[PDB]
Amino acid sequence: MVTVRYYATLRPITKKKEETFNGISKISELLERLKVEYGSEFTKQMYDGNNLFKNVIILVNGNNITSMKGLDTEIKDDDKIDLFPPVAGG
Repeated sequence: MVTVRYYATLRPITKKKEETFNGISKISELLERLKVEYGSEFTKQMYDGNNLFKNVIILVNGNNITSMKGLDTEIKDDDKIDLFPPVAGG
């Protein structure tokens, strides 16, 4: 299972609604699913051009997936993803 959080920045992008998903144990499907779930606006808002636009900082399982494998990063029911807004705000 995978859990994702959203702040006031992603509020209007996620309809202030958070939920968990089960089935796959990888970020590949997580990002691919969440990307379409909300749309490109979300992926771009939290990643415009393969990089943070404003300053969106999101960690995975308490460790940036970039450390080892991006979307190839494995995740378990225990793993948890948290999204953090930009130091500025939009």
